[PDB]
Amino acid sequence: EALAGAPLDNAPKEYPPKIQQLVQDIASLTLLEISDLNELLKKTL
Amino acid sequence: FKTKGVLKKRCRDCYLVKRRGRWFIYCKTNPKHKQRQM
Amino acid sequence: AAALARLGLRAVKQVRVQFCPFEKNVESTRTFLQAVSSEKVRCTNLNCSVIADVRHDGSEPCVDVLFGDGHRLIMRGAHLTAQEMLTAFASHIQARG
Amino acid sequence: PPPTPPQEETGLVRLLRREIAAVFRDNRMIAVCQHVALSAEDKLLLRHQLRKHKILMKIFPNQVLKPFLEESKYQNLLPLFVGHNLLLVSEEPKVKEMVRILKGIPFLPLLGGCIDDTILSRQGFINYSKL
Amino acid sequence: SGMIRAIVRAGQARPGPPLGPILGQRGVSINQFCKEFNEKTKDIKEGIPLPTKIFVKPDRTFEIKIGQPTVSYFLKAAAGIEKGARHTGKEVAGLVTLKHVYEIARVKAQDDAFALQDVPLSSVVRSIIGSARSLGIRVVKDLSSEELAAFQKERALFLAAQREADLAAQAEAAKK
Amino acid sequence: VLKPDSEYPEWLFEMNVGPPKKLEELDPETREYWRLLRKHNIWRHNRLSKNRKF
Amino acid sequence: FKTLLPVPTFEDVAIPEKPKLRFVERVPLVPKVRRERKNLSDIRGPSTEATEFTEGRFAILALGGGYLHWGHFEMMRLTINRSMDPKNMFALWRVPAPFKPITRKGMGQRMGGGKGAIDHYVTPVKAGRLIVEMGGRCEFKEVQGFLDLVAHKLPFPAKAVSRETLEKMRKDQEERERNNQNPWTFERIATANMLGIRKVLSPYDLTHKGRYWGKFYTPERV
Amino acid sequence: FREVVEILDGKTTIIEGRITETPQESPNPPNPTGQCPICRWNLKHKYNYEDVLLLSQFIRPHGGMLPRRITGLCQEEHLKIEECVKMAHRAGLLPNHRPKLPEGFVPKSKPRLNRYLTRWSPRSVKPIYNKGHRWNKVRMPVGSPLLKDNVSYSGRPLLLYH
RNA sequence: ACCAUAGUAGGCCUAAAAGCAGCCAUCAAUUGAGAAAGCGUUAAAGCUCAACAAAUUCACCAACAUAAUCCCAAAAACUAAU
Ligand SMILES: [Mg+2]
Ligand SMILES: [Mg+2]
Ligand SMILES: [Mg+2]
Ligand SMILES: [Mg+2]
Ligand SMILES: [Zn+2]
Ligand SMILES: [Zn+2]
Repeated sequence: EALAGAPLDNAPKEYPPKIQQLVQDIASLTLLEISDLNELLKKTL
Repeated sequence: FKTKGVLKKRCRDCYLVKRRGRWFIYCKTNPKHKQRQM
Repeated sequence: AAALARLGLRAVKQVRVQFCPFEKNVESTRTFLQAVSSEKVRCTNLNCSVIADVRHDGSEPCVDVLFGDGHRLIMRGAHLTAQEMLTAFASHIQARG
Repeated sequence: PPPTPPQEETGLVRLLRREIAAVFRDNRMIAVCQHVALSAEDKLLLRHQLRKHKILMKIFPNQVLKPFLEESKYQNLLPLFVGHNLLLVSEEPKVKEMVRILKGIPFLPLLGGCIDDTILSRQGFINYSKL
Repeated sequence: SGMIRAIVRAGQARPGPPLGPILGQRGVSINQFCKEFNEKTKDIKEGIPLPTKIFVKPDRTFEIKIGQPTVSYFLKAAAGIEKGARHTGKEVAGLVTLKHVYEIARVKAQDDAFALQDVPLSSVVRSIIGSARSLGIRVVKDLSSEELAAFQKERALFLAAQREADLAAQAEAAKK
Repeated sequence: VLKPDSEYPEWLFEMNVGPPKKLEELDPETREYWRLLRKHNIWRHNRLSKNRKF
Repeated sequence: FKTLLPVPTFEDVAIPEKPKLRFVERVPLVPKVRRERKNLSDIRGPSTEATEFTEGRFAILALGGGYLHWGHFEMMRLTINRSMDPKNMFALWRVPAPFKPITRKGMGQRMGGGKGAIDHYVTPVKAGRLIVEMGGRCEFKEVQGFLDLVAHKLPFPAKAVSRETLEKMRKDQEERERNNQNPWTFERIATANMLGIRKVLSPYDLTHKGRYWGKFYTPERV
Repeated sequence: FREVVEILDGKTTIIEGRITETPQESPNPPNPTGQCPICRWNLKHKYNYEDVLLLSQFIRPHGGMLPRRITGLCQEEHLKIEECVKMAHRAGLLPNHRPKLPEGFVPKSKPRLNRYLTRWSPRSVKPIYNKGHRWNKVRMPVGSPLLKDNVSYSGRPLLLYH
């Protein structure tokens, strides 16, 4: 394995793909699952 | 100057230089350390 | 450091070294910065301001020296030797000051 | 020339290796700064102003630091360790006070470092402190 | 102008030697320095000689930073002996335990010397034990019940040694 | 104030008092050994440089 | 950063009482009443006695022959006593007190008339014989440093050697005389009477092997 | 090759480093197994003061010598080439490797006396007035003794003192 | 090149002995510094060495004037030399 590229803000345009895939996971779920997630996060965090 | 056959440094600021075909111990801080190889 | 200390650096106002530490030609400018940021230099005169600008995408190490003769010594040191930069800076500031 | 007469590892170098391994294993914030040749009194004052926040500063020779770093996962830190170096070790990082105490000195520059396996530059450190 | 290290008794402050010439060359008025020394050391009635740092400015003005008193006097007070041994290692100067050394470490942890360093009390106790090593005072791990017997025997041994030393000194003075 | 033995932690009793630690007694993997070796090297340099003519 | 190296510690060295050099007399307590001939064989040739270390570790090795009289003895004694540490070093003589009388004749006397009058005494020293042998818990650099002056002030050429230095030089000489390239050597020619060279040579050259010429010894001549 | 350029524009000094193209080593050396340049190119005991194309490769444009840590020669050959470069400079070869002085080239001096294989400096040797007799003769040294190991096709030794 | 902070004026005699007229111990802090290997003070102070951090060409000794009428063959570093 290796480390990251450690970019700067001069040309900051690349975001990690894990954030985008998490957003897609949230977007691909029905309202009941979103409510269940909200309940679990409120209980734990 | 002092003309000598064997030259040595009497202080850490002396420097040895070859000039005019001879060796010279030159000192700036203490000018009495000026030695010339005969 | 001794060469700068013996030269009487009271006649300088601002010295800034702008560089990117993550490049391959930064050893010389880092050595120059460490030489000018020594204690003998600092106690020679306290009216000077020394600044170390750190960038990431600048990629162009440089040094700017503004001193009270209204003079601006700019030095784009990307391949110069640290000793060469030190001696050039000393010989310019002592000649003009 | 004849083949290589390989050098033998000694207690001091093994101790340095295990020490650096402990450094990169235990603590979280590993900042890389340029060691400025400063006075003893001011250096000790900076040590006190760092220990008030419980952050330590350490120095390791490059001859033993470069090979370990290029073998480890922090090989991106190689350009930072060319000249004089200072490793700032902090458990439970709090970059705000570190930046506050660093701004008090103008010619002591923060080169970079890692905040829980996050290699960042000086601007990244400032952003993390402001966050 | 510079810095001067001066070891001065807590209850004593005189405008004389060795404090005389060292301040006279600097030009600082000795009467003032004695006044502030009395004002700052009148709160301690233990009467322990202490080292202090005098920072003389170029304008003939001076600053005082008071410090923890001397380790030698601390060990002498803890052990009960007026002067240290002449030949350290060949003779025993006194006897203390870890309790006195620990107390000295705690009272010295607040000095200007060990305040900047942030090592634990173990380094301070190591330093005090080394200072006692140079002093000649012997330290034991656990002799609380025997320390009274140790005191009653070492006092006799030390007085006998002092009498022998006085006789030898008198003989040397007569011969010289 | 005479404090009882239970108040004093272990780092008072574990430390040596009488004999200084020597070169062959210490662990070659311990920092104290290298400190003492540096001290002995300084002693060597002082002994060798006793003939300074400057 | 530099690598630490271990110190050779000297624990098996015991400094004896009176480590300083003993005073030597210009004339022995019993003076030689009979004048003797000045034999030069006590200088010519290599030394047979006092060629190895006894209890010390450093020595003054003589590369030539000569005479050591009271002036040289006092010079060496005073120099060693003043420049030697009495707590960590000790010194010893390897040459006896001056015992060979030397006869001198006053100015204005024509030749003949008999032997002169005994003026002073000397100790004959051959090449390869130790003069002062020292030991203790010290290194070789300092003893060499303050023994080179004594060696230089000595009449014959001399050096401040040690056990290791003496062994190194002897092995170097052996290696040189074993890997010598030219087939012709002084030993071979002298022993074989090549070219009838024994007419020019001396009977002692068969033992000297061309390395010793008079009182001078050249270690580079195989 | 690097160059330091200074620009003066209204009380402002700009010092910049410029990197130019540099010639590289030839592709096929006779002895690739040698680490050292001359004695991997098979020129050991072959060069002399006459050989200018080899002496001129590593010298400063002002006639100065180049550091061994940069060149790479073994120490004996570094010393030999230092002596050879001194000999050539004193003999009058390498005409373009002199500093350019517009002021001193107008006041001409005495014509440069032709010389070759000169060992010492021209301004440091005193003339020999006694010259010695047959048995004790003070010779004029010619050439450097470091060049005594060069190949001798004739077989006769090089007379270094005459 | 590179820098030098800490117990501490380590303990005795001496008007003073603060690394240094002298004697005994020669511990111990910071990753990194000897109760101090050389200068200096009446005593200090102060200037250098070795210790870390920065690099790492090689680095032990070896050089020494002279006479008298006028210096004394001239010359020559490579065409093949048992
Ligand atoms: Mg001689
Ligand atoms: Mg330590
Ligand atoms: Mg140093
Ligand atoms: Mg004369
Ligand atoms: Zn000098
Ligand atoms: Zn080579």
